Amino acid sequence: ASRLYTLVLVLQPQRVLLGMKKRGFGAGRWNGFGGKVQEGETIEDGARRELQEESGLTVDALHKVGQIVFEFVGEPELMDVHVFCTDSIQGTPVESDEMRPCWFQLDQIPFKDMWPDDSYWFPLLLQKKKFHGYFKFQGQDTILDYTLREVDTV
Ligand SMILES: CC(=O)Nc1cc2ncccc2c(-c2cccc(C)c2C)n1
Repeated sequence: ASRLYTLVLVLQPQRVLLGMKKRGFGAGRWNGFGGKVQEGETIEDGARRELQEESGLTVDALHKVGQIVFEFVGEPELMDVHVFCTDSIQGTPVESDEMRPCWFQLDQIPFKDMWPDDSYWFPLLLQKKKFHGYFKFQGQDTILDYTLREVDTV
């Protein structure tokens, strides 16, 4: 009862790229770039594809940084999200009907307009730590319970 997703963070030494989602799941928040892994597709290939579709950027090197499972009470399917980061990209970010990308200085990450769990694991991401997390949500705004631990192997 878990569905595979990817999430990609473009993280450079002084800034991170986030995309304001205009519609659908996560609309109105600054998100990384991700989505469902397809049939016959590797998780990493899925991550590379989502980054291109949503941001217009071509990734070169992708690095595994975490796994987060999300539970929404009242929803049977868990999201099994494989989180990646990259500092090595081609292209310039593209604004589309679906997504408005913007660069943020690392001290100006807009956590109040991001998914609430980001506040918990972004600090780890920023310091190049790897992690496993689980967040139980009620609706899209309330974290009921969570676990988060650093790991050596994602
Ligand atoms: C920084 C960031 O994006 N954080 C972030 C936080 C999330 N929190 C809860 C559920 C999903 C989240 C997602 C997410 C992950 C993969 C696919 C999709 C559609 C979404 C909404 N991303």
